[PDB]
Amino acid sequence: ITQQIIPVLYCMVFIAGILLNGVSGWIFFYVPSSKSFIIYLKNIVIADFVMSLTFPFKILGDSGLGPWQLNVFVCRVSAVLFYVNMYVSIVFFGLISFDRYYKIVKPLWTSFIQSVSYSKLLSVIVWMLMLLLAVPNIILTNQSVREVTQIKCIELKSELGRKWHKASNYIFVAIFWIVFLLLIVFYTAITKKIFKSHADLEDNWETLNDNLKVIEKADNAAQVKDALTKMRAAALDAQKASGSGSPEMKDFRHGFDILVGQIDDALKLANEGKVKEAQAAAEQLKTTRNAYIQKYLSVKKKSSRNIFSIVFVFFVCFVPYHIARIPYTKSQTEAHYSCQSKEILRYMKEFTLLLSAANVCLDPIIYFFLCQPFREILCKK
Amino acid sequence: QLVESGGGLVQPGGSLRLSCAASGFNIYYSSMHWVRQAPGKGLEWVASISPYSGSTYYADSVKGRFTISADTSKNTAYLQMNSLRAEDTAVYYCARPWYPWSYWSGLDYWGQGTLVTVSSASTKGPSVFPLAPSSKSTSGGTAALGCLVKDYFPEPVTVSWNSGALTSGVHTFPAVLQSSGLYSLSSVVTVPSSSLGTQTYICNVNHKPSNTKVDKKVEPKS
Amino acid sequence: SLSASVGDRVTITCRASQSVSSAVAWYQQKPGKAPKLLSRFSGSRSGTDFTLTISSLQPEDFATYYCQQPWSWGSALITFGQGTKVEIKRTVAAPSVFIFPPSDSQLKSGTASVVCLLNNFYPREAKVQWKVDNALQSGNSQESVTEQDSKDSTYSLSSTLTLSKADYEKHKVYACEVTHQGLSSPVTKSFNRGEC
Repeated sequence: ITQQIIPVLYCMVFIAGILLNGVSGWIFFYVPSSKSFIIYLKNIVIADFVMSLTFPFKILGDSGLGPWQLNVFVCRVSAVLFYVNMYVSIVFFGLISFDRYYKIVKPLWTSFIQSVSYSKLLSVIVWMLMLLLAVPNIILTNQSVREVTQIKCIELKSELGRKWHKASNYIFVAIFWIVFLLLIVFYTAITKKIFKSHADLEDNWETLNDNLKVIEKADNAAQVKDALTKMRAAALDAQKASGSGSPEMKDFRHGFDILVGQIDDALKLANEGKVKEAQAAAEQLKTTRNAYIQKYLSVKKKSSRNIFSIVFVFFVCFVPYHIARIPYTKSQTEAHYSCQSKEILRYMKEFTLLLSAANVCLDPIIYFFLCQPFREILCKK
Repeated sequence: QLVESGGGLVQPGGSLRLSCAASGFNIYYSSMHWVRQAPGKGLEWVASISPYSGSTYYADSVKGRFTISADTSKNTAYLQMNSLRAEDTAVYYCARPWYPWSYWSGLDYWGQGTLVTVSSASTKGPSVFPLAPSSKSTSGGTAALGCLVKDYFPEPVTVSWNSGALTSGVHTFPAVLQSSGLYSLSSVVTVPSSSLGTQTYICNVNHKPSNTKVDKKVEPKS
Repeated sequence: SLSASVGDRVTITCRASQSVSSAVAWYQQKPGKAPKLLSRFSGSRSGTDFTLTISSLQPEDFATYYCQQPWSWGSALITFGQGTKVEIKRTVAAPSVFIFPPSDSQLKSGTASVVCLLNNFYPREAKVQWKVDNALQSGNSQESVTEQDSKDSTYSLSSTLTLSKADYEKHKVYACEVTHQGLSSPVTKSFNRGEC
């Protein structure tokens, strides 16, 4: 059932996905936004678009609909063009991860372009290094200097020149196992830092609420004075700590000067001895906290769904396929395994390749979440 | 009670200090706010100061460009505007909440408000053209005519009819700031058609800033 | 902007996403004066909406009402609403439309203003369109509307079409079309250049 299942299951799923993934991913190609901050997303857009454009020939080939010439064209061109785009898409995910790590965890790294990294230079260099410097086999795949191999069948292994593709397809995996492991350090360091920032904010607001309660229960000038001093210290500490968090909380540095304002006023109303009126001023801060957490819980949702969006897609699209490939090559080397297990594992490999190519349809999630200009364009569309 | 002063015509990029003098209380144990209302627009909060503690808040649109300070010796809150833009034209009201923290009430006490016009146009003149009626416009025995006062600066201008003798049916539209930076309005009166040949219609346009008086006769051109 | 006659109960609604207590201040700015902070006036809330109810109108309550949207008090940040204008209800009256050609004095100045006057109409919502040689105009007309009158409470609008003298003389016919809720069909008051 090896010859019939692949047209039945893999081909059907791929044909279902081609009509939707490219249609959903071609929207971001306009990019009437950004200049030197988002361009990594646009590079992923173009790589994904080329992926989906090259997809249809795969179903044309593996389903037996195309002739031997179509199979040869698929082997020589479509497979390589899809692979190079997928393995540059993973690299560009890793580069977005690098930007996210560098711009939130430590202040400066410096580069030839911009403060975080040379976005334009890296974007120009990575695609050039991937297209031909990583897979020279584009014109060097002129069959095995001979066609007419199993007629329409066995129209893939036909390649001359020691078939260096085997060397080129291992490294394509190997660099991924760097990028993936990179995401084990870029992200994870970006979760510890974010969690520390949120814990610092929560502790500051805890002590702020405690001192506000002390003010509401206070009796003379000394208690109000001490509580407002502690609350001002907490407000300043929270203002400083919020700057070390995610960039999706910029207004947090812009509203605290109001909070730390009214405490100061209340402070002047406690120092001067007017404790009985000072309390009233601190009562206004009770409306500050209610007006703050109502946004805080609204933005910690936004950050967590953003900072964990990419690590979601990368861990659902590309990682499962690279896990599944290891037994495939291992049992290619170890022929002692059963051939039925070989067939089932081939089915698993092609299904995981479909899952990885589903990053084309899953990338609109990243476009909608991580890009505020994309949100504005979608709203105004 | 609060009284504002210092508003007037300033060129774009200039600086102006509006002084809000407070009467009946001392500004030290208070908070003074400025709310600007653009001509024909809603209220917009500009700046706030609490002289007791010295805390100062600004709107996000005016942060840095403006600077509010207070002086309890003269009992006055001074808003100094620097790098004034064309959109800064508005009536500035000096508001003050009941308590310095206001408890919950809001800006209880308001000043009289003073106008700030940021336009580079020089004091120009009223050019009163006549808008004559016609027989085709007659319906119900009434036909309308009027005067157009165009390309004058600054506001305001007073338009009367027959030196105030004709007051019924007179509509004087609000002046609109054209794309040229100069103001223009129209004063139109609807009068009986049979009264055209017996009543003489003249529009009197008085522009005090330019000190110009123009008396223009309006008659259907025969 | 809304309309309600004397003695009618009115409800002005302000939109804000805050869910804190209803500490929303309502300002009644009568035209041409400083706003006034606000027993007929009563506060209410309905979800995200803050409502000011006037149980029984009075002649001095026809003013513009601004809320101070919630989160308007960590001591300061006073975001007023766009304002609701309460008008008088006076029975729809169709506009009286006239067209005034530019005078020869203005034509000697290098410009031409064609003034379309909509007189004594209600409600305020009227649409004015300029047609030059049956071709629609846009961006070259300024509309000025008077406040509601004191005696009969009717409005008045003036749409002035400002054109260059060369542009004025390039064309022949000039029409102002008026569409109003009180008019069964839009009325086009027009004149031909050079025809007295």
